[PDB]
Amino acid sequence: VQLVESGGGLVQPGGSLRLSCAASGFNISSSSIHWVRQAPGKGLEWVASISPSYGYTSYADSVKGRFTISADTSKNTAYLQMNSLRAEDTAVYYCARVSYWDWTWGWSKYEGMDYWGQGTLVTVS
Amino acid sequence: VQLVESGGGLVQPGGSLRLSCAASGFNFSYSSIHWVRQAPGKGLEWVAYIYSSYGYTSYADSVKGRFTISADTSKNTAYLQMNSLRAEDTAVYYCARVYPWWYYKYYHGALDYWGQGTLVTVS
Amino acid sequence: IQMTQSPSSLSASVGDRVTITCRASQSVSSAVAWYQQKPGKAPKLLIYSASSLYSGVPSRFSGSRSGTDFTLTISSLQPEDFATYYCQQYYYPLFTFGQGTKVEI
Amino acid sequence: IQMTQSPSSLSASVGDRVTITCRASQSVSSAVAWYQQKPGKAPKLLIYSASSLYSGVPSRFSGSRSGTDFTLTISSLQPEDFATYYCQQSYYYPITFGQGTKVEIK
Amino acid sequence: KPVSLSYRCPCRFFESHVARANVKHLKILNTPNCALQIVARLKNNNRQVCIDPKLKWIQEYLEKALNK
Amino acid sequence: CIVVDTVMCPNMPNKSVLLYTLSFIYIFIFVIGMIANSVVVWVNIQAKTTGYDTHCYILNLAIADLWVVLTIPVWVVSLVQHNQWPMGELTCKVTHLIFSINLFGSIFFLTCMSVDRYLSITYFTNTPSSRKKMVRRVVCILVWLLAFCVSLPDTYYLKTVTSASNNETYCRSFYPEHSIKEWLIGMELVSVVLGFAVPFSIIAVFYFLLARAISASSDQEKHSSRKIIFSYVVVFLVCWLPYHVAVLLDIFSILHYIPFTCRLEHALFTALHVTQCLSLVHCCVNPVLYSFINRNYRYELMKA
Ligand SMILES: CC(C)CCC[C@@H](C)[C@H]1CC[C@H]2[C@@H]3CC=C4C[C@@H](O)CC[C@]4(C)[C@H]3CC[C@]12C
Ligand SMILES: CC(C)CCC[C@@H](C)[C@H]1CC[C@H]2[C@@H]3CC=C4C[C@@H](O)CC[C@]4(C)[C@H]3CC[C@]12C
Ligand SMILES: CC(C)CCC[C@@H](C)[C@H]1CC[C@H]2[C@@H]3CC=C4C[C@@H](O)CC[C@]4(C)[C@H]3CC[C@]12C
Ligand SMILES: CC(C)CCC[C@@H](C)[C@H]1CC[C@H]2[C@@H]3CC=C4C[C@@H](O)CC[C@]4(C)[C@H]3CC[C@]12C
Ligand SMILES: CC(C)CCC[C@@H](C)[C@H]1CC[C@H]2[C@@H]3CC=C4C[C@@H](O)CC[C@]4(C)[C@H]3CC[C@]12C
Ligand SMILES: CC(C)CCC[C@@H](C)[C@H]1CC[C@H]2[C@@H]3CC=C4C[C@@H](O)CC[C@]4(C)[C@H]3CC[C@]12C
Ligand SMILES: CC(C)CCC[C@@H](C)[C@H]1CC[C@H]2[C@@H]3CC=C4C[C@@H](O)CC[C@]4(C)[C@H]3CC[C@]12C
Ligand SMILES: CC(C)CCC[C@@H](C)[C@H]1CC[C@H]2[C@@H]3CC=C4C[C@@H](O)CC[C@]4(C)[C@H]3CC[C@]12C
Repeated sequence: VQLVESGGGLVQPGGSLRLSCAASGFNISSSSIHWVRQAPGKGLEWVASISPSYGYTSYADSVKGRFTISADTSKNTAYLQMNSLRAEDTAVYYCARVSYWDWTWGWSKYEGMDYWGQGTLVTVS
Repeated sequence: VQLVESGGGLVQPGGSLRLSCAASGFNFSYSSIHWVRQAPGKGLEWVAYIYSSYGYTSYADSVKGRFTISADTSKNTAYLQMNSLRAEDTAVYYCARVYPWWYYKYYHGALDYWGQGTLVTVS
Repeated sequence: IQMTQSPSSLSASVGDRVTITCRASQSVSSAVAWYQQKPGKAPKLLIYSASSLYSGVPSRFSGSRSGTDFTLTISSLQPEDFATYYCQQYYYPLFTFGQGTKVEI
Repeated sequence: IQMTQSPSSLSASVGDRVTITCRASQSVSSAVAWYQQKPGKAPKLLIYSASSLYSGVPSRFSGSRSGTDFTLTISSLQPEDFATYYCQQSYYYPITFGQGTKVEIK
Repeated sequence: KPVSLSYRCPCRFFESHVARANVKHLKILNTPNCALQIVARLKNNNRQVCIDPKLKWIQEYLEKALNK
Repeated sequence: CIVVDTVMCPNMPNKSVLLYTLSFIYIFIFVIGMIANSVVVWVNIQAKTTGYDTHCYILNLAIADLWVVLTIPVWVVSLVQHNQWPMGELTCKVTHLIFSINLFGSIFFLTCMSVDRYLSITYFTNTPSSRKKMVRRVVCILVWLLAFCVSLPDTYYLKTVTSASNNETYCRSFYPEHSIKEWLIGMELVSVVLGFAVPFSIIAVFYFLLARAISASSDQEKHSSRKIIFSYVVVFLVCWLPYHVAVLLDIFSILHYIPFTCRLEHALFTALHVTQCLSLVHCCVNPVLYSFINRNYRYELMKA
């Protein structure tokens, strides 16, 4: 199990960028991948999520309909398309996993984000 | 077919008697035998019946626990033994044979052939 | 399962039409039969089931059903048809016989 | 689904007892988690589900549930446990985190 | 259904719509569960089918066979 | 130009041995099933205070199995007397309705469990707990209604009789006289197409897909094992198949494809009873397979 983020870099307002979350040590289709962000010296806030297998995707209210998330199970990777950035979206983005264990199907606990990544810095001028 | 009764005769009150209905001319081990009464100058009345092959038996309410009924397939004869006879049993007894065909809701029960019957007195 | 037959007594003449009714205090699924006996001989079978006329009986007699009300109809009473008619049910293991109907000239 | 975390600052000394509380708005049936974040580092899970304890972390941390008032308790504080703590709910999407509680050396 | 709530014997349903012409082999069963029954063998489909004893010709044949 | 052939079946021989032994085994099944199912329901209700996420299907399946077991003693009483029915009319209808509803509930919930287990690792993996809880509740209500609808008919037509010849009571089914054959075949074929064929087919296919998926993912392979997955399907088959071959053979006898003989009646009677015994063993082997094996459950059992 190991997750690594890639992307980032300063981008002018109104631009777009790609953020890639790569996973290793496990098949990606059996565990949802979440994306969360942290503004400078602020608390966390959920952004997006995806299940690679059947492409289910939820989103966050404050950014509903402005992003795209696509998961490739072939390469065990997740892609977050950022577009229409505002000057206030600068933050640090982490991609986390929500493990699902099959050996306990009938009697399981509400899981939590197990393994995180270092994350990447996104800036807007 | 021919049914003949035997055993009819005088009996002291409270005594016992044994009647035999002998049937000749049909498969005894298939049909079922029925004994019925007729009091002097009155309507008919049902007593009991015996299903020969399997021995299933049923009895009328008025003679429950008193009359015993048996069937000898080897002798193809129906035996009815009566004990503790009361004063209201003096009558004429008839032996009949009925083939119990199967209908969806009920079994055939029309007494087809009736024997001549014999007079049983309780004096 | 008490069974009733009416009328208890009846009169008619040769060449007439007569009906005799039989009722059951409980429901019997078309399981009845009708015999006749002379004053001092053995009874004979006339009708079984509900209307299937016996093998060796003439066509004068005819049975019919209605709800629980079994009727026997006789047409053109011949001189030999002056006897006592009895109604029976055999649905339950305890058979029963009717009171008895008599017909005279 | 606002998740209110109190208190927002602490000054517990080494080896004392620490208690933190997270309060939900609606009813979430034991689907809360507690995360710890060091200054400028990736958060790491401490307690998953309402009360279970993540396999690998020390046993000092204890999670308890009561109605809709989740509580985190640390029996003893070590020099390596002075950081920020968040509470999360994983019941009603979107997932909302807490405000953030900070513990400082007295 | 549970076996107890069932009735088992050779013939469970009659078939009245049969013709005297298309009969080749009768059979008068006798079982404790359903007393005397009748089982026939149609000569066209060769399928053993029950028969209702109410049919007149059936009644005459069966009385002759048993009484003899 | 016809022939008359008479065949008299001998009176039914002694059957005390078979009836006594079956009643003996029924008592064991009743005890060992009631105890196990009660414990599972208790643990499931109690676990919710420890933060676990118990599954509704397990609780509903446990209730269904418990109801089926409760009515075994009625059959035991009705069986020692060689199929006689001393009890009253209401008892026969009520007992059959309870048995049929709560026996179809279990069969349907097995299929629902299989589909849910596959989806919970393929599709639901990124769905909020509230949505999946709502979906499961809806499916639970739907399955109950479907079982009730299937079971109602046979109970409606049920009625008692007293044989005119032998003079002992019985509880049988009476159908419209113009469609007697159609109803019998239909109501003994619905228990074979909606009871075994379709549920078993769905279970087999979906557990095979789950096995393939879990094998393809390395991380899940280490913890879970593929012996239990195939064990589920094999247990269902071994328990139910003999009964639904005896019933399928009973139907053939009704249609007279199988020539009649004195031996067939006795053989079919013994086979049906002996096979129904195993059909109910399935009702006690279920908790031992779905809940008593999960490591989390055992840890909760001792602590409660
Ligand atoms: C109920 C659970 C615990 C055990 C199930 C074991 C199986 C093998 C049991 C269930 C019913 C049993 C049958 C019940 C009755 C008889 C009749 C006897 O004359 C020979 C054995 C035989 C045929 C038994 C064989 C074993 C059997 C098939
Ligand atoms: C002998 C057997 C049939 C009786 C079983 C009765 C069933 C219907 C009873 C037993 C215990 C009950 C449960 C007790 C507690 C709860 C928790 C509540 O938040 C939802 C309902 C639920 C889950 C109940 C549903 C009904 C229930 C399962
Ligand atoms: C024929 C008759 C007697 C059968 C009656 C079946 C009863 C036991 C059925 C009918 C509806 C069922 C309930 C339907 C829904 C739920 C919600 C679930 O989360 C817990 C079980 C619970 C509470 C079920 C328990 C069993 C139940 C009460
Ligand atoms: C004879 C019986 C057992 C067959 C029952 C059919 C099963 C397979 C059917 C009945 C209702 C169906 C469910 C109805 C609704 C949904 C919600 C959807 O968002 C995912 C699929 C899901 C969860 C379905 C899965 C298949 C399902 C469970
Ligand atoms: C498939 C599920 C949902 C419903 C099953 C309902 C059952 C009770 C239905 C399915 C097919 C139906 C049969 C279809 C055809 C006939 C022929 C008709 O002349 C009498 C009714 C009868 C014999 C029906 C009886 C009821 C029956 C067996
Ligand atoms: C044959 C049946 C009807 C009688 C009851 C026996 C049941 C309880 C037996 C039959 C096969 C058994 C399984 C065989 C293999 C395994 C794998 C092992 O790693 C855990 C136990 C487990 C899963 C067993 C559990 C008990 C089990 C399911
Ligand atoms: C093969 C595995 C799954 C067991 C399934 C049970 C099978 C083998 C059982 C179920 C009912 C049984 C049949 C019941 C009745 C008869 C009629 C008899 O005159 C010969 C044996 C025969 C034909 C039996 C053979 C075995 C049988 C078919
Ligand atoms: C491998 C698994 C499926 C085997 C389970 C054993 C089953 C198939 C065994 C248990 C008891 C057995 C029955 C015991 C007695 C009889 C009566 C005999 O006159 C025909 C065979 C028949 C009906 C047997 C068929 C096979 C049977 C039902």
